[PDB]
Order: sequence, then structure tokens, then C-alpha cells
Amino acid sequence: ELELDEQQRKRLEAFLTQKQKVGELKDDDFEKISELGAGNGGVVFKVSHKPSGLVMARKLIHLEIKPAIRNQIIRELQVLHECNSPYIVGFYGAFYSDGEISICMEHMDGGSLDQVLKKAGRIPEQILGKVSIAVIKGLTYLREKHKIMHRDVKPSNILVNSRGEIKLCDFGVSGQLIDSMAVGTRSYMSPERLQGTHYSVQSDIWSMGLSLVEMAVGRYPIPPPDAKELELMFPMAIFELLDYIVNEPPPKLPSGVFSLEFQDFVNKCLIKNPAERADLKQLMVHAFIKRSDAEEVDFAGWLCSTIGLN
Ligand SMILES: COc1ccc(-c2cc3c(cc2F)ncc2ncn(C4CCNCC4)c23)c(Cl)c1
Ligand SMILES: [Ca+2]
Ligand SMILES: [Ca+2]
Ligand SMILES: [Mg+2]
Repeated sequence: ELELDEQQRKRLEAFLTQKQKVGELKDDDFEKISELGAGNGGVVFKVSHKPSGLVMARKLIHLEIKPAIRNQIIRELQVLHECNSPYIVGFYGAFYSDGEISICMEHMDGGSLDQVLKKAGRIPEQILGKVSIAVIKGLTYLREKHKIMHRDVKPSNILVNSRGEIKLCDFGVSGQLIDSMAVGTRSYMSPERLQGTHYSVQSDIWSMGLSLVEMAVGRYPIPPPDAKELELMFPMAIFELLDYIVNEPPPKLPSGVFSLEFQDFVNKCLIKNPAERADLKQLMVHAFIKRSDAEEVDFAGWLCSTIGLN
């Protein structure tokens, strides 16, 4: 899982070689190309780094804070330079300028999976098999190589591109940034996290499981759809919704339309007891993942056709 093929090794080396040419990121060295979309507490733009000519994704987080606080956030974000993986979005740098922190990243031309889902309606099982592999490996990388968990897996934090790559972003690195921003949705949080009890990487596995169900059925799955709505397919307030997650049984895929391997996979992800819930090691050898890994699915081609990359 941690071991890479030669295509992934070549691309990661190519990213770093280009990154070494960039140097120190400055506010005036960026030109706006387009707005990509309003995300977690800030607007993300597609931008050109004028000196290097590199296209980037730039998230601007508007905050009014003193030089002490903001300079601590920039040094905390420097660990993202070390997070080098085919399943983690590339980091160029971070800086402060005129009342707003900037985070500059690798541009992913396919966007996030909430955008792809909204375009697709629902995502096919075999496509979600490749999504599952990438999230597991991305989470395995952060945990093994950095002793880090994500803390915020959701469709908007899974980015994709026309080269067929699927990557994670917005994992917890800066404690001070979360303090100063305090925001994001808690609707993908695990029941034990919403109860404020012993939570770990198992909490991200729930979030993946729930995200996969949403992408599979084409709708955030809590509360469950009706028997009539499932036939048509194939309002709770946020506080009422978070109480439902803690108190009611977990969501499941509908039977018949998905394979029992995929149903079992998401079920093992959504067991409410984190001890009983499957771990990354167990999920990596799961029947769904083994089958998915063997399947030669053209994700890039599927993506481009679905979102209209001409
Ligand atoms: C650390 O915090 C982040 C998180 C994500 C990105 C990020 C977003 C992108 C992107 C690349 C990226 F690195 N590429 C294409 C694209 N299209 C739409 N979006 C966003 C629209 C709002 N919803 C979330 C995705 C993005 C950045 Cl820069 C910083
Ligand atoms: Ca300026
Ligand atoms: Ca200036
Ligand atoms: Mg977040």
C-alpha cells in the first residue's frame, strides 16, 4: 500500500522538481484565472504563479490576527512540504497578506467529489472502488509516515483530475488555524466524535463509509430514503441530524443494485462501535478492495465524460 509503481514515482519526482524552481511565495506574484468555489471558510481560486508560470489552486482564509498568531500558522503549515504522496494533494507554500492567510496547492482539474457527484447524479460502484483505494492509501500514508489522521474526510475534501488521480486535502496540521477560524460541517463526523469520546483514525473510516454511501445513492443518506424514493432513485436541522447519527442505526446501501462486497465494505466502515469498526489494515485486504484493485477501471475517461472535460 505504501509502495509505489514507476508512474507514481515519476509524477511525484516531477512535481518536486517543478516546486524547487518556485521559491518563496509572494502575494503580487499571483494572477487570478478563475473562481473554483467557496470551500471550508474561504474562497479557492485557480491562479497563475507569474514568475514560474505554474498554475496553482489558492485558498484565501480571511482573518484579522496579530503577527504573532499568523506567523505561527505559517510555520505549522510547513509540515505539508513533507507530505509527499500520490494520494495527497501537493503543497507549494503558505503566506499571510493584508488580512488573509493564503494556502497554495496543486490544482486538480476534476475538482472535488461533491462537485463531480452533483454533476453525475450518482457515481458507479467500480468508480467508487478506485475512490476507496485512494482514500485508504491516503489515510495510511498520513498515519504511517507522519503519525497524523485526517479529521475531516468528506466528498469536498477528495479531489480528482484528468490524469486519473484521486487525492485527499484539508487534513489537520495547524492547531492555531482551527482556533482562529472558529465553521465546517459536522454531518460526516463519527458518532463517538459527536459524543466526545475515544476517537482515532477509526473516525475517518466512518466518514469515508458515509461519503461513499452518499456518492453511491446520489444523496446524503441520513435520514434513510423511503421505499418509494429508492424506486424513484433506482427537513432535519443540523442538531436533529447529529443526534440521529449518535442515536439511530447507521446508513446502508440499498440491496439488489450494489454487490454484497460493496455493501459489506461500507457496513464495516459504518459500525458505530469504533472497536468493532474495521481498520485501515483490515479494509486494505477487504474483498471489495481486492476486487477493485484487480479491476482495470478507466477513472480518467469516466471523469472527463461525466463532467464534460472536452
Ligand atoms: C487546505 O485547504 C484547501 C483545500 C482544498 C484546496 C483545493 C481546492 C480545489 C483544487 C485544488 C486544491 F488544492 N482544485 C480544483 C478545485 N475545484 C474546486 N475546488 C474547491 C471548491 C470548493 N470546495 C472544495 C474544492 C478545487 C486548497 Cl487550494 C486548499
Ligand atoms: Ca498585494
Ligand atoms: Ca505590492
Ligand atoms: Mg475542514
